[PDB]
Amino acid sequence: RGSHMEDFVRQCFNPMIVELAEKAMKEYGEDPKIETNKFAAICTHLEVCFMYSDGGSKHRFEIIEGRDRIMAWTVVNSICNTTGVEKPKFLPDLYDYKENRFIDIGVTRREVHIYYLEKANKIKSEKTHIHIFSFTGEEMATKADYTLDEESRARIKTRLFTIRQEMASRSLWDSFRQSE
Ligand SMILES: O=C(NCCOc1ccccc1)c1nc([C@@H]2CCCN2C(=O)CSc2ccccc2Cl)[nH]c(=O)c1O
Ligand SMILES: [Mn+2]
Ligand SMILES: [Mn+2]
Repeated sequence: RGSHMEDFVRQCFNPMIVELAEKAMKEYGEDPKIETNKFAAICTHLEVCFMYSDGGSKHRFEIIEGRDRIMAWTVVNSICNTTGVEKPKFLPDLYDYKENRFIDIGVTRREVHIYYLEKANKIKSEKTHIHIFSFTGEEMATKADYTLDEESRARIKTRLFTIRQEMASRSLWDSFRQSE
């Protein structure tokens, strides 16, 4: 069974993002052909993480999202055993070598604070920085420290709203928004 959402994802995101999202879902035992909204969300979260890491200087961020579970944890352990930073209970998305902290990036279709509360209490790791992006152009980071300059963040917000328009143009946005 082939959904309209599945074919939209493959034409909307670059193949390296799609392949990484596919491997991500399969590693956790879900199939992109059925759980299509989830497939779209993982591609989106991946692209945002990559744009985010592109916003700093050359080698400011270590990218943890997009790796297999074991090597991701391997890099985290290396980062911790070299900077003394506390070991997060859950896999973060990046490490900021400049600010010496892990970051978990969130992309939500809800209000940015409704999702922030859940992502905070769920991680409970007081050390891991949180940066939420919404599909409506709103953002929220811990301690109002948005890490990057405004221009890098604005590019992420533009892209998120483009994805929203393209889904809505294809009548997939409603099913997507009511699926989170
Ligand atoms: O790394 C993460 N999970 C580890 C990997 O998880 C799966 C779980 C099922 C399938 C594939 C990966 C992670 N997960 C969440 C949410 C809440 C915890 C589980 N989860 C979700 O399954 C929402 S779909 C999601 C999943 C990954 C990344 C981005 C998205 Cl949006 N949000 C994040 O920002 C995030 O980085
Ligand atoms: Mn992650
Ligand atoms: Mn994340």
